[PDB]
Amino acid sequence: LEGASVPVMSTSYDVVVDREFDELLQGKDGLLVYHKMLSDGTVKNALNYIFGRIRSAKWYVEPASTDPEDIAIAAFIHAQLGIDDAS
Amino acid sequence: KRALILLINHGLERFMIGVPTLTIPKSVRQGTKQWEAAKEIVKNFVQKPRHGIILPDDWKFDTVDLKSAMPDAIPYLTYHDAGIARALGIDFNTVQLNMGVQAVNIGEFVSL
Repeated sequence: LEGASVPVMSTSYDVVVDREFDELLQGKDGLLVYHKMLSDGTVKNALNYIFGRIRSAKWYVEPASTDPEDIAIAAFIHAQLGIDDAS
Repeated sequence: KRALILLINHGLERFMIGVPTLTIPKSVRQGTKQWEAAKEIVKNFVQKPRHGIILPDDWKFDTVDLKSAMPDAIPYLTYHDAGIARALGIDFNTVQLNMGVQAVNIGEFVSL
């Protein structure tokens, strides 16, 4: 084939514009509501539990193959990220 | 929680001793001996509720009938206390707030 002749189209319709239909949550005004919901006990509790459980996932870099070049670049980007806590 | 504690402190003074009311004729005005006697009757109803009430045949001593029982504000107190302890991110067993709700069966891979 030549290539993608089909563009990435919007999710918009006459009322629903960019995955949203409420005018209060339409533009950056929805970001105000999303920021004000951080003042909830339930919301902040669930976010603290979920994000703390993400931060203790025991991540590890998996290389491509057993070749020493793949292990070398895997240890390289492991040193770049620092999966072990500090660097 | 603080506003609800002050509402309970204003509500118990009504529902536990009862606010007194007293109707006198218009002949008695302020600063008179009958006015001081009515003050003494109300103060004795509040403070020393054993001297009793002795009235002339015109005065009608009464308590103001609120005509409703006091609503139970204990669930609202436990709700806001649960809100505080939930916002702090701690279970209700370590801080002593487990009140009639079920204990944790197995839990998840970790706790809260």
